[PDB]
Amino acid sequence: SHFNPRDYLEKYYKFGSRHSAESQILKHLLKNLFKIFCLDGVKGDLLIDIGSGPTIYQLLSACESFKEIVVTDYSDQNLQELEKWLKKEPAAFDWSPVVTYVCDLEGNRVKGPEKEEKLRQAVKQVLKCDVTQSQPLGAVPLPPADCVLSTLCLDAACPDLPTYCRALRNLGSLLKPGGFLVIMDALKSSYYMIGEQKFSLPLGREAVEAAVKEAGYTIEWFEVIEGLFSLVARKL
Amino acid sequence: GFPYRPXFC
Repeated sequence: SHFNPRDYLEKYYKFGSRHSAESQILKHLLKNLFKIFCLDGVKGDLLIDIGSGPTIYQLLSACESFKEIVVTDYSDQNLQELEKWLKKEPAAFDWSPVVTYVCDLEGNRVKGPEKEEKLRQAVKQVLKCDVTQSQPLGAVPLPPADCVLSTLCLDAACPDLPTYCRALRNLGSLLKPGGFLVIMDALKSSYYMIGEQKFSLPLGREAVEAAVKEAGYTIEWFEVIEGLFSLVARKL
Repeated sequence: GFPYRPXFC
């Protein structure tokens, strides 16, 4: 989107207007990310974030419940933009607007610099992921994880329903039996849609649930938040 | 794309 990864961040994540469609949607996603990691007791040692692109907003609550976080992406350019911020380089994107937004949502217990630092301490590995592969992280060896988080990635990463099912199973390979799978994505309606989609309103919920059951997980919680949804599942 | 990230957006 926009011209490149950075431009994309500049266009959508500066939080310049609380009423913009983008700020609205971040507010909804972060609200939910907060319930999942901070209210619903999703907790553990190691979390893998799959398809984290150049953004860190999806990890801000998560870094309170997880000793360590591994961020991954299909695109090496997203990863560089990310590292730029992680390593505190001079022309890193300013995350303060979203950071302090989350701080506020968490009850203004910490200010921005403490939340940023907490995230940096938790993130040590930055890795290529490909959801399509048997080994999502190829040759990288990782201890089994307590959580796999994938926000707005695996619906767009998988053209096929079969691939989507395969992907879930491939993601499963990273997880301790009993560990968490946290999916956020859209179920887009048929309106103004060009071409074809792998899921349907209220019915499509039941088909993504079926895909994840079939992939070797149980459904813990599914929440409607375009049809924006959460799905917490546990590996079998 | 927003809320899809590059290069999916």
